[PDB]
Amino acid sequence: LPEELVHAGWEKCWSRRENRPYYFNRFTNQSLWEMPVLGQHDVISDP
Repeated sequence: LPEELVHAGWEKCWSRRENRPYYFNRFTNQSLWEMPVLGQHDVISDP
């Protein structure tokens, strides 16, 4: 998890119920199981 993910609030942790590590967005309380993504892709914006 590079500063890119840590910026959004993502944080790797060990879920006891799942008995393994994963990802938890402390910002949206999200709970994934594999490194998430970010705006690293293209920028589809026309402000």
